[PDB]
Amino acid sequence: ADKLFINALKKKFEESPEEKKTTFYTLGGWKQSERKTEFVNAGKEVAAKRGIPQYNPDIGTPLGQRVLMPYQVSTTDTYVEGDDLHFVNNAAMQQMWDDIRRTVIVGLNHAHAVIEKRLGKEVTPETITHYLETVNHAMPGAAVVQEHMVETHPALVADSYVKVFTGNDEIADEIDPAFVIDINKQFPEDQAETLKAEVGDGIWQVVRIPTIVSRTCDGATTSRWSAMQIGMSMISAYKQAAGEAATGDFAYAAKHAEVIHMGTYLPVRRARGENEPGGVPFGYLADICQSSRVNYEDPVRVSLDVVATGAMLYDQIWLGSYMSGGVGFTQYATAAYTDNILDDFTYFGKEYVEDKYGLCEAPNNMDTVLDVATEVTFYGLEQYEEYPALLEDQFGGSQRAAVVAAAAGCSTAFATGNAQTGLSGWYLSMYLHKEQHSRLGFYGYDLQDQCGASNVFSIRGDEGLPLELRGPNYPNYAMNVGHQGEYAGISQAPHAARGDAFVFNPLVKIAFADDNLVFDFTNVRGEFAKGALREFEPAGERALITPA
Amino acid sequence: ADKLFINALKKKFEESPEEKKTTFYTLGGWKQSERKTEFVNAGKEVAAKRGIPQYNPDIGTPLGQRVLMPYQVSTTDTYVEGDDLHFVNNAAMQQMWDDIRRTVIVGLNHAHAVIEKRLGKEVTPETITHYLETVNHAMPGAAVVQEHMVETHPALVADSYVKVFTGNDEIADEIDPAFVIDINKQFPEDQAETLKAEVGDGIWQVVRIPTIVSRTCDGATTSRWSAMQIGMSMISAYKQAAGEAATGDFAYAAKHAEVIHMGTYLPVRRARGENEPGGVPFGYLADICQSSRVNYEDPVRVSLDVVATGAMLYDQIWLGSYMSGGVGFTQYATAAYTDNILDDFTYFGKEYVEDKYGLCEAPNNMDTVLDVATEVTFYGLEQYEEYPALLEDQFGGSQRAAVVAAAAGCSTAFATGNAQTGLSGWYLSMYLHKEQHSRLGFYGYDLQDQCGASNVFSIRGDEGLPLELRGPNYPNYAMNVGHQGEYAGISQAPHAARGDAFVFNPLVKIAFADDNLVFDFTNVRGEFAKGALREFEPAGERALITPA
Amino acid sequence: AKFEDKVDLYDDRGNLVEEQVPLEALSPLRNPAIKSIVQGIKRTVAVNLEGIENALKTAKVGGPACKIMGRELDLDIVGNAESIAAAAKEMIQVTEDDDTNVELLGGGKRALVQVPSARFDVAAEYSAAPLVTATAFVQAIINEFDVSMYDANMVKAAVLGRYPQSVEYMGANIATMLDIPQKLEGPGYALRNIMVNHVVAATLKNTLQAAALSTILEQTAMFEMGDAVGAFERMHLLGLAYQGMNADNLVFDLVKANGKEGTVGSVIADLVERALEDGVIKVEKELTDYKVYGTDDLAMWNAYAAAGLMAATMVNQGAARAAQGVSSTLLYYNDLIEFETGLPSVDFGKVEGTAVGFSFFSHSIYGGGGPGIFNGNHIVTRHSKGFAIPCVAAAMALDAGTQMFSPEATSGLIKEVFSQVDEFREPLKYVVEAAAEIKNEI
Amino acid sequence: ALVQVPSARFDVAAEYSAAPLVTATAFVQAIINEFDVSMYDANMVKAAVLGRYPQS
Amino acid sequence: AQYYPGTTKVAQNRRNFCNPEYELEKLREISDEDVVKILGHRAPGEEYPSVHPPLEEMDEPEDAIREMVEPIDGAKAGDRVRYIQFTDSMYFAPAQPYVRSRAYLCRYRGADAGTLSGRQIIETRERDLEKISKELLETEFFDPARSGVRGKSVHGHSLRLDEDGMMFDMLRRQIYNKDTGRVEMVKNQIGDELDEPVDLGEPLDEETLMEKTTIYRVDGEAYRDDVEAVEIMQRIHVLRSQGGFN
Ligand code: F43
Ligand code: F43
Ligand SMILES: C[C@@H](OP(=O)(O)O)[C@H](NC(=O)CCCCCCS)C(=O)O
Ligand SMILES: O=S(=O)(O)CCS
Ligand SMILES: O=S(=O)(O)CCS
Ligand SMILES: [K+]
Ligand SMILES: [Mg+2]
Ligand SMILES: [Mg+2]
Ligand SMILES: [Mg+2]
Ligand SMILES: [Mg+2]
Ligand SMILES: [Mg+2]
Ligand SMILES: [Mg+2]
Ligand SMILES: [Mg+2]
Ligand SMILES: [Mg+2]
Repeated sequence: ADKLFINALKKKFEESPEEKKTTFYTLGGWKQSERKTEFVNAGKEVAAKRGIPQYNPDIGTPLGQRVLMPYQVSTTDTYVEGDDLHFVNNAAMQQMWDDIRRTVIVGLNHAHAVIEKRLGKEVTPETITHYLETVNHAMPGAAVVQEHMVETHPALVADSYVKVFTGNDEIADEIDPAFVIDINKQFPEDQAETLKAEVGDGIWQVVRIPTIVSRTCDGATTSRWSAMQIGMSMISAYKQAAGEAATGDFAYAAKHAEVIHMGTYLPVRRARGENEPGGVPFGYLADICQSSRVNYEDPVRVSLDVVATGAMLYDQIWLGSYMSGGVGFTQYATAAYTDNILDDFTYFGKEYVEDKYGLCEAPNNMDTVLDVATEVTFYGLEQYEEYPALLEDQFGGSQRAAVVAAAAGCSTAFATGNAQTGLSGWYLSMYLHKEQHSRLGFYGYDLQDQCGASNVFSIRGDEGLPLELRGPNYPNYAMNVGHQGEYAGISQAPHAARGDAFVFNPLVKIAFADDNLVFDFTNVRGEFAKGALREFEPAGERALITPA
Repeated sequence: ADKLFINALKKKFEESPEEKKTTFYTLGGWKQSERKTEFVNAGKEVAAKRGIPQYNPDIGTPLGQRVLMPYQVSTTDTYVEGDDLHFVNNAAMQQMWDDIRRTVIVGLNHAHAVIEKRLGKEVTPETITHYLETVNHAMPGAAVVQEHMVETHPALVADSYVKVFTGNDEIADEIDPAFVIDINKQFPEDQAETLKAEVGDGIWQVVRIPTIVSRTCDGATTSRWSAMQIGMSMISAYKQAAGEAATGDFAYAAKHAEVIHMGTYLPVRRARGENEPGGVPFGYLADICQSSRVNYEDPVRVSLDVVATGAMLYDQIWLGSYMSGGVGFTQYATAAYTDNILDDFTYFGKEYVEDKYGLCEAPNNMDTVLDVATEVTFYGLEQYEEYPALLEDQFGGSQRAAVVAAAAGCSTAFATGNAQTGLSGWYLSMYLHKEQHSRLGFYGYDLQDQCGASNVFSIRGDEGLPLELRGPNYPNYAMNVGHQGEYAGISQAPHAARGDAFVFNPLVKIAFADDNLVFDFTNVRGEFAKGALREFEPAGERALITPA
Repeated sequence: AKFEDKVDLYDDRGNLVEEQVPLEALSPLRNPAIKSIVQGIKRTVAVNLEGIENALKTAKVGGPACKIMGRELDLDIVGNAESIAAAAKEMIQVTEDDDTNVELLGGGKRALVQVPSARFDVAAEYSAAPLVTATAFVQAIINEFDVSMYDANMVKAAVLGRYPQSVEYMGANIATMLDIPQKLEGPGYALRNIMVNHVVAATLKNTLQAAALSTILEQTAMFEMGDAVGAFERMHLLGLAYQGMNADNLVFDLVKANGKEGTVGSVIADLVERALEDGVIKVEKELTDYKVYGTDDLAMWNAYAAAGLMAATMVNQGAARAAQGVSSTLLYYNDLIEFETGLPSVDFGKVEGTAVGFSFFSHSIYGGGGPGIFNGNHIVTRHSKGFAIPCVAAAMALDAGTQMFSPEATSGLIKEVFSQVDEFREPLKYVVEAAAEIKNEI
Repeated sequence: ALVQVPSARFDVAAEYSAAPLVTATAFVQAIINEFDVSMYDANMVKAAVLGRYPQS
Repeated sequence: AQYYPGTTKVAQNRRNFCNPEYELEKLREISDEDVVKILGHRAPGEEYPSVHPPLEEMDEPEDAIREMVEPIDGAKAGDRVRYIQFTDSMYFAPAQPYVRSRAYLCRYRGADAGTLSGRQIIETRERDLEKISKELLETEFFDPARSGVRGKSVHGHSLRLDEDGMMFDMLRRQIYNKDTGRVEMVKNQIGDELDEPVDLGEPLDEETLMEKTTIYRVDGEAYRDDVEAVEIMQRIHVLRSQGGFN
């Protein structure tokens, strides 16, 4: 009955959500906040211990002349100060990125062809199982051939392993199930059938290297580390000479011919290797998120779990640290996963579409874009106008622009079943919002926004691309907060409405359907809340090798 | 006197080091080793916990048919199994890299000029001190201007700060010494005079971003994070509009026009941004190591502390993980920093040169190369022939090639005062060694070796460069273990013999003269030993924000 | 022939040069002066002999603050410049009477080098210019002074810097208007990675010539990128003609009419009136006291609007004599004109979007800098397909001294050498002349 | 199809990427024009020809 | 010029702010000295600092464009470029962020205008900025309760009003005096205390705010009911979309 953000607004402020007036300047600044108080005390201790001043609440301007708000993590009952959602302060957020960065998908199809056609040896489920036992010893950093090798401590690298999957049920069932991602167990029936049809008789590894290594090094380490230990394990398990000409075919296959990186490398101004956030296309991010296989009866929930995944990764870690840093961009992102606000607006749009068209029944054209995106934009903006507490909550125009346009673009794609018209609706939302309030976002917010309408349906070299293939390196998108995670949600929206098992890469979808990951990709917002509460247990720590 | 490696050989084996025969196969394989036993036990616990087999001593071949040796960290009396020198298992090694990766040097010279010209405002030691209070609050991730900012937890980011240095004693002496790297205090008088003359009236920031951020992100984050918080602190401390046209000059200066990265970005095949190991030139690595300002009466100690720094970073973390992974390359590197072996050979060469020519007094020519590098190569190789325990210790040809040639190249540079003839002596050592023993290193060891002589003195586009400017991205050097850290040592050698305060960049030398670093760059080998013993305390851990 | 359009061409004083020139006579694909400019920019290098000499004498090689104590070499390079340059030329040329040029400037402190065009005809790209020039001068210096095998690597480092350890020629004492191929944001972008300040320096701050050079480079890149192939070709050619070539004296006349007292808004009003007078737009619909305009020729509307955009920059930043507001002009000219007319702005919103980001990235902490450090390859300013950066060049030409990162700060070596070249300095003149010459071959 | 892009395009180009870029867009446009592919669908033609560029 | 479509009071007010022939209503008198104090760039009696020498002292070559474009007075002198920045409440302030930038580039010469949600800025040569700023401060561009002059710490455009009807200001630069019912500026725009406060007059009453505002809201005039203004925005979207394709 009540709008979904009402409970959160009543938690934040003494006044009712509709009340236009308040009183400021009475809360003692930072002293109102448990968290700021913890920080003041911690800064005193840090500075005293190290002999260099550090956090000081009297430098610059005095925070907390207004209420420093708690935020409800959407879909949860957890309320936290926003500092607990900063990626630096949230081990779940850090582990979510580590789990992506340290994963690669590596075929065994060329490799098995090299074994059969070149070594002249048979491959069967039994030989695959022996290989998998071998590579699960080797992958975390342990030896299989040479004498006098020194190895990683198994407990520091407990999170590293290799699993496989295949669309052939009878082959899957013959490999030892300790190593298999079971598509039939993880996915509902129709999605499982779709995914198994995509994979067919292909056999793919999901390799996760150690978090401690990924943190020491970078994302471009992942496919190399994977290949080295695949290589050693092919030597040991199939009885090669330990370094013969055929050894190089396994190297080329695992490093290049049948590897799938999570992210592609970046150009020099933003130089980075593979498996960094900017190289992860929006359709892969939607596929990494596992909401699709557990919340499939609710396409809004699926889509907004993807928005949460992407707003955090792309705005907080990527744009707010890799591409900038400092205090960063916590609340640019939290606006899309807190207080059930985006949820309220997107359920409105979903229901509007159900009533007028039926999901995926609207014509895939500009008429539908104009209808849906305009209606949903106006609903969202009316909520800020009706509820002064809501407007004071999402106080930055960029935050409001992203939230309103995400609901409009997801709703448009719920109607058409096509992400490209969803994207057109996102841009129309921005144009209407700008004219309604005579403001939009920060100084640079609508660079992509004003290029946006013309580039949705362009076909030119560096302009034309289906939304699912776009990502943080699409030129117009390469700089700015409040867009990338929302685009991942729009990419997910029509596929969730259609009941599709994946958005852009079925191997990526399957590769994260795995409870051996450290972060639980089925419930991204629940994990963010667990990390905010300091209740998440990450991998990669050095406690075992440092003083007690 | 005993050769310097005799104590270590006596610790490793029951036989005296000269004895030619032993007995094998009696030690119980892995069961001889405390460390391997720890690993076997951990592997069983890991596999049970997660439901996937992991470390298992019965996979592949049975380690420990010979003695699994302890290693003496050279210059210490610490003896450890080699697994305690693997970077994954050694928090000192990880922190050494984090401390480099998370550092950038950023001028204040353009910034102070923007203030005086575009803004028309004064800069004085007092405005600088206020700016430094401000930036030391902001840099770790805390706010100075906006309301309702959410911040990093000061205790998570206690390792991040900003200092300054300048050749102008008047300003250096007047700033709170909390913020100053004091050249007069950190360097002996002659070195201090050289360094101050290089810097002149320039003022430079040394910015260290948080280890937790560097681990979550990458090296290319560092200069961005630095610039954001310098930018905010310039706005707050000098009363700009918070975002006017002049703000952009501060950004361009801090990001591009007056920044010194530790490493430059890499070509696509090995795509990486700035502040990754492959981008760090050999002369910078020598300058990062701080042995030069403490051990200057002993050029061998300075040169071999640089070799230790580089062998670990370049072979273990860079080539052994970023560029490969797995078990990796611990002992390719430990050969250059254990058992006092390189030290024995290099002290022999230094004595040879000091007696025959006097340090830095030999002609800088091929005659000196032929004399010195030949004599030192034959000394090193003779030791392996006279001490069977030494040969069984440095069992891989690559290890021996690197160690003998490092001694020969450093000694040649001690004679000529010029790194380029040092490098020619390195390659000559390899050619002589190959002929003497009818072997050199691993299958690919001497790619650079065989190109080597011809490219030492080339002037062509991608061939010609003084050694100090070379690094891991010099084409011939881009792939292979057992060279890069040794080349950093050769780059250091003539400057250490000459008494020069730095090898290639004085700003980099000064920037690591700072006891507020987590790792102690004055005593790299001592630090590696402390990490091996599990006694080093790294930054960056998440314990404060995770459960008990 | 493919297009029926004709344009009248003028000089930089607003005088008619040639009437009724076919549009394709200005195409990069047809106009021989644009070909000569582009091949000239590929092949030309500035060599700083004084800088090489000083780097050697101090051993300050390999990038900012770098120095190798003990490696100093004191060579009388500038005093022997004539000999060194002649010896370099003999290695650089292909044959003795080809188009290789090696010319000393500044009493031998600098050299202009133009590597023969024939090396490029058998090259994939343009890096032969710096690489052939660099090695020829390294070898000529070594040979002039009989520099030993032991020392010659310092000469190499003084000339070309830390390459190949660095990907760029880090610390080099040679310069080009182009930058290395690895720095392209996309394939086809090389003529876009030319700093605005370098264009302004080469054209000696003449506003119309700076805008012309920038437009020629930008729109030529649009051909190399494929953007000006097929459906879009006429749009790009008309942009080149009207925004960068002052076709029909439209830019000039708008500035004349608005220069004394005008604003961005007054220029918009005049451009809309002119488009109406010329039949480019017409009233489609009447709302309540508001005329909705339409066009049957979107490429032509775009071109008129682009000429107005350039004029608005010249009026707004010319009145301030301060370039920073170009980002604001680029934004609000386009935002205002859409609400004035009901027609799309220049480049169908892509100028306005480029301007939003460019404004942010020239007034914030996050990146960018002053207008002169941008270019068509910069991530902030790549998005419009040629219609934004020429205005930035016009604005920087009009800046009277408000920038720290001015062309005097960033582009002095380039200015000394590249402004010597007549077709780089005064391209509008040469391109108009070539168009008039080939007018009957189209 | 064998395609050889005219040499004159290269004489006024910095490098060689005009070959794939001019070819790709000519074939994208020719396919769209052959079948009257709609504005809503034409981006898939582009993807089929040139792939994930410019995200990759 | 027609400036903006629509049939609401909002739309007419947007057109009036852009139209340089519309006489902005003057609501309050402020002295020259007080404009200078509020700007905070120079002290009373301080000569204009310069960033470069006067144009006349320069040896500029012939340039037809330069010759045709008259420099503003501060450009002739070599004045620094300085700024004034305003925050407008979403509770019916008269001016709003895009309204300002659009209007400034219609009305003023040599102007660098920037729009953001919480702040809007103009940068120009200092002496010219002082003349423009007087008009921005004295006229219906400004209300002293629902608008604020703020060079930093701008938060408040989207906040609830206080009990006096004043917008939030973290730095409390503008203080409502119950005894006069007038607002005083007690700090300059960057937040430094003024020697003596500047009278900014009375806040506009609710009726007058509604007559003068340029924001559309459900509790004022809703944008969705200004169907002609929505039609033009939709038209723009569609024409840009089609144009980018073919
Ligand atoms: C399979 C290869 C071919 C290849 O591509 N890499 C190998 C194996 C690889 C694996 C071995 C781990 C394991 O046992 O599972 C690792 C550790 C790299 C990784 N994947 O983590 C490695 N070599 Ni190898 N590799 C080494 C070496 C060597 C020496 C060993 C000679 C001897 O007499 O023992 C020889 C080359 C040579 O003859 O010069 C060698 C060969 C080989 N090297 C032969 C296997 C030799 C054998 O069958 O025993 N390495 C060394 O010479 C010392 C350093 C040592 C590395 C580990 C460390 O640095 O601690 C290891 C470095
Ligand atoms: C100095 C700038 C200019 C610049 O380049 N970045 C700033 C400041 C920067 C700093 C502020 C930290 C601090 O206070 O020390 C950080 C956190 C980036 C960093 N260096 O870590 C940031 N902005 Ni800003 N920035 C934000 C925002 C905004 C909104 C705030 C409007 C309001 O009414 O409060 C406006 C732009 C707009 O008007 O639309 C804004 C401006 C500005 N942004 C103005 C300062 C405004 C002021 O004087 O108060 N940001 C937002 O709209 C919300 C998210 C928020 C970011 C922090 C987070 O995401 O948690 C922060 C993101
Ligand atoms: C523009 C560019 O900066 P430069 O102009 O190259 O310094 C780029 N930064 C950014 O895009 C900043 C993005 C994150 C901060 C702003 C988010 S709205 C980068 O560092 O490569
Ligand atoms: O004020 S800005 O738009 O430049 C930065 C917002 S975080
Ligand atoms: O055997 S190889 O030389 O190929 C690898 C040595 S680690
Ligand atoms: K990392
Ligand atoms: Mg103090
Ligand atoms: Mg679980
Ligand atoms: Mg003191
Ligand atoms: Mg210490
Ligand atoms: Mg210590
Ligand atoms: Mg000679
Ligand atoms: Mg009428
Ligand atoms: Mg008066």
